[PDB]
Amino acid sequence: MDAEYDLKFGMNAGTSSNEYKAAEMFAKEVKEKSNGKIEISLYPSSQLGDDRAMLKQLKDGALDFTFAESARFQLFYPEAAVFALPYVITNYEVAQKALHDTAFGKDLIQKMNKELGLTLLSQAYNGTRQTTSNRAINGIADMKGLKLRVPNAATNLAYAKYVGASPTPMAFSEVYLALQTNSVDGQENPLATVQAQKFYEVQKYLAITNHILNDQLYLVSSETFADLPEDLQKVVKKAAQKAAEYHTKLFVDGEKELVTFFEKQGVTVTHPDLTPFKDAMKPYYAEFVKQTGAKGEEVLKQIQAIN
Ligand SMILES: CC(=O)N[C@H]1[C@H]([C@H](O)[C@H](O)CO)O[C@](O)(C(=O)O)C[C@@H]1O
Repeated sequence: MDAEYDLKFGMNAGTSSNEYKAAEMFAKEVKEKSNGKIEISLYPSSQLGDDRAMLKQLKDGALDFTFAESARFQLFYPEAAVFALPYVITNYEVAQKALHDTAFGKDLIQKMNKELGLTLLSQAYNGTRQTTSNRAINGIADMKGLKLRVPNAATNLAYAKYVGASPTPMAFSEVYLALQTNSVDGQENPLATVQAQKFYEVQKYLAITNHILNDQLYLVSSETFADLPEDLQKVVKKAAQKAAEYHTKLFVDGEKELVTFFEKQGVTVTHPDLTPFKDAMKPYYAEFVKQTGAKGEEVLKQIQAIN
């Protein structure tokens, strides 16, 4: 009657987040549908490290499940930065097809398993990133000199650089206190994350910059997964796909309602003209291609071929 597999799921997201809620549904489904044989415990709030660290732990066996964006694999395969080049992926359906229907995406999935020890269970939408700050962003000119926190990720650094801001990389866990103490001026994250982390308590302004679309991959250690029998492998996979659908809904539904939530909290929302933002990224696309060469040019081609 005790569990036969005691598995662990680590995440940066906190206990108020859509990601945690969907992870909870995943653990419930797996426990139910395995008839008790699998129990998944959750380790949120970066208590095990950030997402780079948890990825390594899945490879080493010490952690069984985690989340990652397609774009995070730019750390290992630099052309994979295409997923997060600002304004390139314009909606979630493209993000699905970029990963699953392109030669490059399909090859990335195989390398994740053979080289990184990761098996992909499902993909979700994790929102489109927006920009909060302690002063109004009425146009790109207001970004100049803004001390903008970004995650430890080259594409986020590059958004900040190319719009004129002063980037400050730092881990997710440290942002609330950095905004509270105004050691940084702003940050950038999907709207649902601004809510979950209560960044609206320490940011008076929100700008709809739509600059980077985030997905979320449900990952399992390939070692852990291969040790499960085939019928429990199917359980885990079906549970991951159900959870991912719920995960996407949480974020889609929130993007219809969260701007007015923040206005009720007294945040001032702006909708700057995005053509100068998009223009400001054209040099960055040029530099991506210079750095990644033939490979980067081909992934950009495969992604443009998606309607
Ligand atoms: C799966 C995951 O860990 N996502 C985290 C991402 C990625 O680390 C980053 O976008 C680079 O891929 O950054 C955050 O948005 C952030 O620190 O602001 C928190 C979010 O939980």
